[PDB]
Amino acid sequence: QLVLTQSSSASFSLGASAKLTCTLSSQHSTYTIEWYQQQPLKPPKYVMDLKQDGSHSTGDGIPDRFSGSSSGADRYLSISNIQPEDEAMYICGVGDTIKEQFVYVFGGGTKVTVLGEPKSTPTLTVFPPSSEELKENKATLVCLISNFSPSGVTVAWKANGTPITQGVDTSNPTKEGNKFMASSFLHLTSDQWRSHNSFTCQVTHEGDTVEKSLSPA
Amino acid sequence: SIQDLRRRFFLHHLIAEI
Amino acid sequence: EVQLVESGGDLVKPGGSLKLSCAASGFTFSSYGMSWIRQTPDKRLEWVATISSGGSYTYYPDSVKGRFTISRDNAKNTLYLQMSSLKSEDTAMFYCARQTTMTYFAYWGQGTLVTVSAAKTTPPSVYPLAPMVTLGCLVKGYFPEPVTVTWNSGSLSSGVHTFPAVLQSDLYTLSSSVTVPSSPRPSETVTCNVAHPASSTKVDKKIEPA
Repeated sequence: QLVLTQSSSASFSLGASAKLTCTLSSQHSTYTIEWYQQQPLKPPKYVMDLKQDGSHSTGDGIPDRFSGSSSGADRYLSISNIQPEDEAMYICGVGDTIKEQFVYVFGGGTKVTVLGEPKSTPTLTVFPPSSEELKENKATLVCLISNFSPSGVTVAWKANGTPITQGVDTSNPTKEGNKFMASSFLHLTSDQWRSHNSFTCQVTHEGDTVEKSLSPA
Repeated sequence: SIQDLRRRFFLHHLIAEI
Repeated sequence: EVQLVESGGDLVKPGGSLKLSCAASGFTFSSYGMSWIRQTPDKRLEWVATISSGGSYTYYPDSVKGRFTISRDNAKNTLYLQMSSLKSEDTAMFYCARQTTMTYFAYWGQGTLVTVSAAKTTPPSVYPLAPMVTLGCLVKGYFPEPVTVTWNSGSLSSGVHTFPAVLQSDLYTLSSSVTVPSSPRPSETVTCNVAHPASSTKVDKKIEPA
């Protein structure tokens, strides 16, 4: 069985040298493989070919910070001076023809996170229900969380200062420039909306808490 | 190196249809 | 400037069929082997089909052999993937890829989403969102993905940020925003254009003061 094994995730500090490993099944230890890169919400792209002897060929436009090397069954992708845009999923692949048959296999991919980037507290933009949606017995409050780094944030909502649970939907954070952004929706009957003093979107980020409230009126 | 040669040949075949 | 643009992705019922196309430019199409690679919701990549430059030879993995047919029209610089007997496990983002003399998948397209499911398509309910000023546009309760959101028919370039959809009750909801100098804010017209291909529905929603 032609199989490529890669760890699912890995973390490195900005500026450090990273090394990712792709391991060929033993019987295929002499195989040349390919490395691919896939940045958040984007198409995968070709990085390089890597032979058993460690010689490799890089794709057009790949930074020279990316290089390959090998050791027996292991195939390594090394990234010197790791940068924020190197944050991505890296996948190895390998092909072979058995008689007149072609098989091509990809590894499971390694999600790479770049730590130690400059912190940036999140901005909150809140919108109340549209008049049209209210005309339908419903109200969705939208909270756009933007300009933050790192990506971990915990969103909560408050109705008249009290924490709400049932009815909240927050997206996962998403890359944008060097920053991150996400959204959160609080689903309300049109009634609750105009019958509460306030609503609050609360975001916790790296020890800090940001809040911006909406007032029906 | 054997697989690496099957690889080169196959890539050429896709181009030239040997 | 090599370019590959896939189209044809859509919602299909299990047991159904669907044909994808990939339009190519910026290179000599008829000189290269072309392939399809798909990416499932778990993010894993799977090679789907490869065809030689003249179309004389085709290759497929067991997972789709007999069900999927890759073909091409060199006179039209177009690559095709006819799919049949689809199953829910086939749902995925399908990409077209072109070889180089030294590697298999050197240039990739943007991808087209194939969703295989019994659920029917639901168009989105689009609502404007009103407060440099930041306006929004709520795109609620659609299926399947994707939807595209532009502003003033694409005139409002930067300042625009469409957020990732959230999934609740087998339906998706997302939001998009544009920031614009406060001068034109209400004086000029600002509208979001929402397209949900799966339903052939397109809606331009005017952003109006509350």
